[PDB]
Amino acid sequence: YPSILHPIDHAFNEYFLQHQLVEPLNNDIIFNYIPERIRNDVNYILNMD
Amino acid sequence: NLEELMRTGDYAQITNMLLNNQPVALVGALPFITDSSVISLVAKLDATV
Amino acid sequence: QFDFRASMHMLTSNLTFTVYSDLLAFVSADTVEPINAVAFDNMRIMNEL
Repeated sequence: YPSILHPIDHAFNEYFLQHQLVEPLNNDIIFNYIPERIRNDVNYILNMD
Repeated sequence: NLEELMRTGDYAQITNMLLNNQPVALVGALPFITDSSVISLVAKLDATV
Repeated sequence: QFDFRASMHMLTSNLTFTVYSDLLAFVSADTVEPINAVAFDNMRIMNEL
């Protein structure tokens, strides 16, 4: 989008745009988020439905 | 073995085999429906369960 | 002084996404019957039955 900004304002907004904290989320990331020893415990059945 | 499957609750193998149409034999005391309809057999209903 | 050339920028971002917080809400977690729960050595936790 076009914007009008003072160079300092542009610096701040460009930093915000270029350094966002959101990462792509997929089922592999969620699966690895589970503790590794609970994923290996046969007493717990974990599924991605 | 259906008993082992029910005891462990891990359905990964049976799910993968059913989704991949891999011939298998599910072994265990099972109730069954008796169907005398020829049209049902032609409709291939036994494969839908 | 305000300069249009020095203030006009193009701000770039993503069109849309959804941010999620509770990753473990995406995991369907079940447990075996406690009678059948086993320990690290693959034997039942309580064997006196």
